[PDB]
Amino acid sequence: LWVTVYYGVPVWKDAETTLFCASDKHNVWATHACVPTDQEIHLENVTEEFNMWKNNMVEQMHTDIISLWDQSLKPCVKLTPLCVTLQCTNVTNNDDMRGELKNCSFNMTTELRDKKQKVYSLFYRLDVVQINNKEYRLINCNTSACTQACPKVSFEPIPIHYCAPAGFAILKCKDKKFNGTGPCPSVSTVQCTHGIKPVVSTQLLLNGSLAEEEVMIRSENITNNAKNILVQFNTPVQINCTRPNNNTRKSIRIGPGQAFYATGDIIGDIRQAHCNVSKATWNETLGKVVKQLRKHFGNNTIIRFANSSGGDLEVTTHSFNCGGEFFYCNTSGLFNSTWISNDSITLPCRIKQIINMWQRIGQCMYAPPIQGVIRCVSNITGLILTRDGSTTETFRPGGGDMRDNWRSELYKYKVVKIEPLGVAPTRCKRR
Amino acid sequence: LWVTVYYGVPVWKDAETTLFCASDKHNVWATHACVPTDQEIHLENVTEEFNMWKNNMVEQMHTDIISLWDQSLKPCVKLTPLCVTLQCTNVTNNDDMRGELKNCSFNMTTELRDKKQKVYSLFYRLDVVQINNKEYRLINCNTSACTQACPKVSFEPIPIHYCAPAGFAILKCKDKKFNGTGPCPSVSTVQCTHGIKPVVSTQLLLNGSLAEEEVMIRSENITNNAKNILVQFNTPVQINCTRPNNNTRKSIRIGPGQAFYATGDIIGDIRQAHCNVSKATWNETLGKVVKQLRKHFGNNTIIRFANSSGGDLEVTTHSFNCGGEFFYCNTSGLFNSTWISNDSITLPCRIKQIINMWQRIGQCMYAPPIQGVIRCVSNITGLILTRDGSTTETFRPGGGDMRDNWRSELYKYKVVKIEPLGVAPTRCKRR
Amino acid sequence: FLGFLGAAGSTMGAASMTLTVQARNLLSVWGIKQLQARVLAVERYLRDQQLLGIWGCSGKLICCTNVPWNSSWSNRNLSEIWDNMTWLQWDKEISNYTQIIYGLLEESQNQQEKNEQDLLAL
Amino acid sequence: FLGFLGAAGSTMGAASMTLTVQARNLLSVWGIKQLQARVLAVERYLRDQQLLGIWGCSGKLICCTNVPWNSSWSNRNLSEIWDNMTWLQWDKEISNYTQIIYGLLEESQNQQEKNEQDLLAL
Amino acid sequence: FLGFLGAAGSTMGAASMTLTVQARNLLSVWGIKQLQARVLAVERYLRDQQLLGIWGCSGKLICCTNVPWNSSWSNRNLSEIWDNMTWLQWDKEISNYTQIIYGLLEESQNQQEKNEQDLLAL
Ligand SMILES: *[C@@H]1O[C@H](CO)[C@@H](O[C@@H]2O[C@H](CO)[C@@H](O)[C@H](O)[C@H]2NC(C)=O)[C@H](O)[C@H]1NC(C)=O
Ligand SMILES: *[C@@H]1O[C@H](CO)[C@@H](O[C@@H]2O[C@H](CO)[C@@H](O)[C@H](O)[C@H]2NC(C)=O)[C@H](O)[C@H]1NC(C)=O
Ligand SMILES: *[C@@H]1O[C@H](CO)[C@@H](O[C@@H]2O[C@H](CO)[C@@H](O)[C@H](O)[C@H]2NC(C)=O)[C@H](O)[C@H]1NC(C)=O
Ligand SMILES: *[C@@H]1O[C@H](CO)[C@@H](O[C@@H]2O[C@H](CO)[C@@H](O)[C@H](O)[C@H]2NC(C)=O)[C@H](O)[C@H]1NC(C)=O
Ligand SMILES: *[C@@H]1O[C@H](CO)[C@@H](O[C@@H]2O[C@H](CO)[C@@H](O)[C@H](O)[C@H]2NC(C)=O)[C@H](O)[C@H]1NC(C)=O
Ligand SMILES: *[C@@H]1O[C@H](CO)[C@@H](O[C@@H]2O[C@H](CO)[C@@H](O)[C@H](O)[C@H]2NC(C)=O)[C@H](O)[C@H]1NC(C)=O
Ligand SMILES: *[C@@H]1O[C@H](CO)[C@@H](O[C@@H]2O[C@H](CO)[C@@H](O)[C@H](O)[C@H]2NC(C)=O)[C@H](O)[C@H]1NC(C)=O
Ligand SMILES: *[C@@H]1O[C@H](CO)[C@@H](O[C@@H]2O[C@H](CO)[C@@H](O)[C@H](O)[C@H]2NC(C)=O)[C@H](O)[C@H]1NC(C)=O
Ligand SMILES: *[C@@H]1O[C@H](CO)[C@@H](O)[C@H](O)[C@H]1NC(C)=O
Ligand SMILES: *[C@@H]1O[C@H](CO)[C@@H](O)[C@H](O)[C@H]1NC(C)=O
Ligand SMILES: *[C@@H]1O[C@H](CO)[C@@H](O)[C@H](O)[C@H]1NC(C)=O
Ligand SMILES: *[C@@H]1O[C@H](CO)[C@@H](O)[C@H](O)[C@H]1NC(C)=O
Ligand SMILES: *[C@@H]1O[C@H](CO)[C@@H](O)[C@H](O)[C@H]1NC(C)=O
Ligand SMILES: *[C@@H]1O[C@H](CO)[C@@H](O)[C@H](O)[C@H]1NC(C)=O
Ligand SMILES: *[C@@H]1O[C@H](CO)[C@@H](O)[C@H](O)[C@H]1NC(C)=O
Ligand SMILES: *[C@@H]1O[C@H](CO)[C@@H](O)[C@H](O)[C@H]1NC(C)=O
Ligand SMILES: *[C@@H]1O[C@H](CO)[C@@H](O)[C@H](O)[C@H]1NC(C)=O
Ligand SMILES: *[C@@H]1O[C@H](CO)[C@@H](O)[C@H](O)[C@H]1NC(C)=O
Ligand SMILES: *[C@@H]1O[C@H](CO)[C@@H](O)[C@H](O)[C@H]1NC(C)=O
Ligand SMILES: *[C@@H]1O[C@H](CO)[C@@H](O)[C@H](O)[C@H]1NC(C)=O
Ligand SMILES: *[C@@H]1O[C@H](CO)[C@@H](O)[C@H](O)[C@H]1NC(C)=O
Ligand SMILES: *[C@@H]1O[C@H](CO)[C@@H](O)[C@H](O)[C@H]1NC(C)=O
Ligand SMILES: *[C@@H]1O[C@H](CO)[C@@H](O)[C@H](O)[C@H]1NC(C)=O
Ligand SMILES: *[C@@H]1O[C@H](CO)[C@@H](O)[C@H](O)[C@H]1NC(C)=O
Ligand SMILES: *[C@@H]1O[C@H](CO)[C@@H](O)[C@H](O)[C@H]1NC(C)=O
Ligand SMILES: *[C@@H]1O[C@H](CO)[C@@H](O)[C@H](O)[C@H]1NC(C)=O
Repeated sequence: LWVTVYYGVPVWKDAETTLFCASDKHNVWATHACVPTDQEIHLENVTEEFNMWKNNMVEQMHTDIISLWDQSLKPCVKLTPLCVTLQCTNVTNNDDMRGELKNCSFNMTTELRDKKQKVYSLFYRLDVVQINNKEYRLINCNTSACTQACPKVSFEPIPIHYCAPAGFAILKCKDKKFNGTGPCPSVSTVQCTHGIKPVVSTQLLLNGSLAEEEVMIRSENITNNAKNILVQFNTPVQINCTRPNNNTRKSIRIGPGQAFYATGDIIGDIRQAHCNVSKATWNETLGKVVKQLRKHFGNNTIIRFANSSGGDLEVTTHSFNCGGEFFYCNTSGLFNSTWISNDSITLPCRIKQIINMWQRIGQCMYAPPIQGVIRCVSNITGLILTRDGSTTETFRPGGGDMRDNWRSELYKYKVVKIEPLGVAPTRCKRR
Repeated sequence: LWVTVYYGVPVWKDAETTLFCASDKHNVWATHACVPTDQEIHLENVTEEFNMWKNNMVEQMHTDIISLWDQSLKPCVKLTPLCVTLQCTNVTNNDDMRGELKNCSFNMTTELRDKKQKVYSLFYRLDVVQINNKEYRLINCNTSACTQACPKVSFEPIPIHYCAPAGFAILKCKDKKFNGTGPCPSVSTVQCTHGIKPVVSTQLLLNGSLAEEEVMIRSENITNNAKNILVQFNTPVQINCTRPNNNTRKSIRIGPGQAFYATGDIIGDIRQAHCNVSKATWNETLGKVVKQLRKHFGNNTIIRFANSSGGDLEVTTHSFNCGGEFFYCNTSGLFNSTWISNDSITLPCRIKQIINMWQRIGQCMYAPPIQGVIRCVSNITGLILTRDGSTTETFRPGGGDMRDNWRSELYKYKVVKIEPLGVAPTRCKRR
Repeated sequence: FLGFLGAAGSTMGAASMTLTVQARNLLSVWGIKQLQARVLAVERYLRDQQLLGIWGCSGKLICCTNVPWNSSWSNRNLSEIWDNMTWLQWDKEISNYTQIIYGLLEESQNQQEKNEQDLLAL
Repeated sequence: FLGFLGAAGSTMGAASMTLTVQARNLLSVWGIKQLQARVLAVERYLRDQQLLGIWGCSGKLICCTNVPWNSSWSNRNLSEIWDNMTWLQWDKEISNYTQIIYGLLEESQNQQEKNEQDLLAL
Repeated sequence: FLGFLGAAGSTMGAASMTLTVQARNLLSVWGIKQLQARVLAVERYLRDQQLLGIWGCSGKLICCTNVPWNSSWSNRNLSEIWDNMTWLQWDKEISNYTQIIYGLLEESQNQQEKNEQDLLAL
């Protein structure tokens, strides 16, 4: 027997690499930093071990979604002049949207440096902090200056495909019962992933991909209460947003070529912004979640859903973006039930204009007012739960870390490095 | 017959690629973003098809000339403080240069933040807009802030050679009757192009390359009046500029380390800035243009040259740069004639200091005053005409699109992609 | 010596004398524009060398194969191809038959790779 | 035709007839990141082609060599290697003997280079 | 084992037995610096591999060629070249004639490429 060298053997090792974007009005995650797309090959008898919790695509996508966010905010207005003293009065002076607003008057710079401009705007009470018609100031003014969300770029997520470079392959687990870890009997080599919409949300995985046959529970260590549980639905739960107000965006020229878009007036339906989830559909979806959740804790255990414990408004609420305006919904009527072995649910949502999105300090963003009435149709395709540390297990909604949102889309994918040079014995002998 | 593979065959396809600069006091299109140069090979029996109107070198050179322009303006003064209110009075209070100027007084910042500075400057009436010693303001102040044209970089165009990377070749059409399109009997492979001076001008192709034997008429579709006609002369028409005034540049410290250069005083010859074109030379040059222009419209047709129709001052005038100061000449005495089957022409030129050069909005530039008398010697090596939509054809001067200026220098060049792998039949048989 | 692409107009027989002239000229934010052109030339060159390698033609400017010339690709006789046509004309005639020829050359080599591998064990 | 990595689960004998499929796919915020992914692909490919040339296997996909198979590396017979194992399973078995085999091939060719250099001197 | 460039002071005969050592070390703001050096290392490596290909020396480290030695490049005999001089001393001696030999090797291979090509036509 003699050593014979084979070049091109189908052998791969696990690897971490830089996957390039691909996609098929500018966007935050635009197509100017991506590549046009064009595929899937079934690898029979191949049983690969996946790990959705130590996947580097999740860590890289988090970096890239952040990077495309900042890259899309540099070329537009920085609101340094908006740190002035505000003389704010109430809008209603008495349940409505107008009880959430302060009518703030301030001196603003003009396009001519030596001239001022007495202007006013309606600021949400969540954006103004009192100084001790009282005197207020914008909330993120002692920490940073808010680069205005540029009005011509949309926040709508477009699907992005992460494609492996040459010498690498993306393995896709086609198993329908694959939780997040261990062998996957059915594997495929895709050129690159399905369109992953970077939907940014907390406590609820809006839009995205459904499970195939049954609700899937995915935790790094189900017995550890410090680990989030990524529930994935099989049938989506439709959630409808709204801001009933007919907003009136107003433009203020704060400098040469720079405009500040302000809420000048609010008329129309002044009901508080809310989201509607069907009460029958949500009840049967939690029934499926509970059924798949007793498999890890016992048949006789009591599964109780409570509401978020505490913390920032971005972590205690179903924070999300819808129609360019950022909502923060309570979701305390969604998660309120105890499970023993036409109607709708209305979630009161607050709205903010000053956004510190990626759990960072020092880089805020001022989301300008959206003219008109905002309406919203989304699919709740998952959950992020945390368990409380007795025969009763309490599951509060979780979140905060944006990586668990994209870990729910990149759980089935894996990047490998092709090792095409292999040696093996054969009856050969070089002449 | 058997297939035999030849590597290195002289076969090329049309391609679009990134050609790198090459060149042989900093400049706008400096040598710090180019490569030192070092050539031409005559390809006999090769008849290639060129197309100067769908040439990507023209589209790339436009991007690169713009890119080197902005890259040369970032490191120097931004004139945000120059948006103050100006108290402007007349300079003459009565045909001269002084009737084009306003004597504007304003408060300017000092190098110390808490101190002001009552200064004055002479601003052209084309740069100040009245607000309703009246009150004025700079013209590009509601659209942007004018980054001052940095005083140590010159606007003089230096020749740049666009050189193809490895695997590509630049085909040069050596035919002397080649209009802009179709087969070219004489072709050559140059390492890269002749020195193309990026002279920026409208209605007249100042400096550059002459035709070889006769005036060349070049239009994408000569029967379409919406297409510009690129006339190229065989003998240059010399045009002499001047600003007779002895300007006195004055420096204002608008901040720490930042200086604003202002026209403090104007003395000397106060005749309006003008350009002189020889009346005999221009008449015989239009005679050659008309002779070569009747070939496309008929021998009995009436060729009439009218002046520019209307629009911006950059498009109705022979806009150009000469001696660092930007002129805008009338050229209504140049194009005024009807052609049937020692003296000089003086073109009154205006001058501006606030320049929106590349037909863009939001990026102006303040050209600082040039000390002394400005004198100018250029060659008119071409024209850009537009035809009016009868036995009389009227040809007005055109322009605006800066690409037609460099389309007149890159008409003879073409980039091809070498395909060195070719198969062919032969009596071979591998042993 | 004609130079780079000098024999572009020569007949296919005469243009094959100078295959090494074109072969050596295929290899050699403003920095990125130059830098990305350099990478494009390298990977474009390597894809052609890889194709020659899998046909058993690596390191050869002229390589003879074991694929018979199907007359469907071109029925012109050998005398009117190497002394009358130029390489540019030839490429336009067999442009649509290029990919089917490429597959045959790849299938001819790996057949020889295994046949020689089998015969070498005897 | 199976496709790229299609014979990953196939036996070593069957997966060795599709080496070209894997070989041709090893060569070919979204700026330098995408550009340095191409340069890494070229460098990874070029260092694998360099190894083949050092072992005398340049321009070949199946290269029978002179280094005998030390039974310590793998005591299995040919029947249960080329008809019962896949290349991923085989790579796991000899992952630690890879580097000692690589040195053996490198020196064996270096001996053959001087052996044919001396034979040609006569 | 001496290591990379270890045989730089060794005679030409002794330093030619360590070519694999130097051969494998030729391939492996502030981000373009790293990236542009890598592309230049790949380009330089491919230029020297291309030269070996057009001389008929592809995939070989020692390549005996058909070009005769003129003795106007170096009058020294084999005893005092391969047993006294080192490769650095030798390089400074035929640096003038390097491009003369580089042209003869290319021309000899091209003639040899067709003499073998015309031999297969019989
Ligand atoms: C806008 O600026 C004006 C002054 O330009 C402010 O009016 C002054 O307010 C102070 C009290 O803080 C008085 O002492 C002055 O007499 C006022 N000057 C006037 C009325 O000319 C005004 O309060 C500012 N508005 C804001 C900050 O909203
Ligand atoms: C910026 O100002 C805000 C508002 O004053 C600060 O947040 C407050 O911090 C105090 C002290 O812990 C709390 O009592 C308040 O409830 C906080 N207000 C809000 C709205 O959260 C914040 O700490 C300041 N940041 C910095 C860097 O000084
Ligand atoms: C989830 O997906 C839906 C459907 O794409 C999104 O709703 C669309 O939003 C865009 C932009 O606001 C509108 O132009 C479409 O008309 C909407 N479609 C429907 C059916 O209403 C929704 O915004 C997504 N949810 C997010 C991003 O949180
Ligand atoms: C979210 O909903 C909860 C529940 O409706 C609100 O908080 C509690 O409301 C119940 C009755 O509705 C009271 O008995 C509790 O005292 C409330 N707890 C509080 C106020 O801490 C809550 O106000 C809603 N909004 C938010 C932002 O939590
Ligand atoms: C420069 O600033 C001074 C003030 O610092 C301006 O003078 C004032 O002009 C206003 C009229 O607009 C008067 O009401 C004030 O009494 C003036 N103050 C003085 C004279 O101390 C002056 O007009 C400014 N010059 C400009 C803008 O060119
Ligand atoms: C900036 O100001 C200028 C000057 O007022 C504006 O241009 C004027 O526009 C009006 C309305 O069409 C015309 O009647 C004037 O003749 C224009 N003046 C000049 C000098 O062109 C310009 O539109 C303003 N730009 C913006 C973005 O508001
Ligand atoms: C056309 O070319 C001439 C000749 O190069 C340019 O005139 C020169 O301009 C530079 C810089 O202003 C002077 O230093 C030279 O002395 C000038 N030469 C002559 C003969 O006057 C002219 O500016 C160019 N025309 C343009 C750029 O529009
Ligand atoms: C450019 O020249 C023309 C022609 O000299 C000037 O405009 C016309 O001049 C004639 C007599 O010289 C008058 O009869 C017309 O009424 C003028 N037309 C106008 C003023 O629109 C023109 O003033 C010169 N300058 C510019 C900038 O056009
Ligand atoms: C403004 O509204 C707040 C909260 O709604 C209230 O506490 C305050 O008294 C109001 N100010 C008035 C009515 O002047
Ligand atoms: C996920 O499934 C695999 C295979 O069934 C199993 O080994 C693993 O334990 C599961 N994950 C957890 C956290 O138990
Ligand atoms: C939510 O439901 C309420 C009634 O329960 C209705 O008035 C409101 O319009 C609904 N909003 C949306 C967005 O469906
Ligand atoms: C959401 O809105 C759609 C129409 O946009 C409606 O058909 C559906 O019934 C609504 N569902 C809920 C839960 O409000
Ligand atoms: C959770 O609900 C309780 C009452 O049920 C409330 O006091 C608390 O504020 C809620 N926490 C949230 C919404 O984060
Ligand atoms: C929700 O999902 C359904 C299919 O499950 C789809 O038809 C609908 O358009 C989705 N709604 C969205 C994305 O708003
Ligand atoms: C200033 O000049 C303009 C135009 O030359 C003229 O209309 C105006 O009357 C002048 N102002 C005076 C003389 O005060
Ligand atoms: C330019 O010349 C070619 C060749 O003479 C001719 O075919 C073509 O029609 C000419 N261009 C136009 C616009 O007619
Ligand atoms: C133009 O000609 C006039 C006389 O026609 C003369 O006074 C002036 O100096 C000339 N200017 C130039 C720049 O030649
Ligand atoms: C232009 O100026 C030159 C000298 O600089 C002079 O010789 C020539 O006659 C002038 N021509 C015109 C048309 O003014
Ligand atoms: C063209 O000339 C006419 C008079 O002949 C004039 O009214 C018009 O303003 C001119 N247009 C220009 C110079 O753009
Ligand atoms: C104009 O062209 C002539 C030759 O045609 C040249 O001698 C002269 O220097 C040129 N004038 C310039 C470039 O100003
Ligand atoms: C062009 O053709 C002629 C004969 O038609 C030939 O002599 C000449 O060599 C050819 N050109 C080249 C560059 O080979
Ligand atoms: C040549 O190609 C044709 C297809 O155009 C095919 O039908 C024929 O069988 C081929 N000849 C062979 C394989 O000998
Ligand atoms: C998987 O194994 C079966 C037999 O066990 C074989 O027929 C099949 O070809 C294998 N899969 C692949 C992709 O070769
Ligand atoms: C075979 O491998 C063993 C270690 O596994 C080693 O000790 C022995 O020397 C090797 N034999 C040969 C001939 O290389
Ligand atoms: C240096 O020269 C000595 C003899 O002069 C020799 O033994 C030694 O091997 C040489 N050094 C190297 C690194 O070969
Ligand atoms: C050696 O080179 C010289 C020129 O330096 C040349 O004249 C001579 O012919 C060459 N020797 C042989 C044998 O070719």
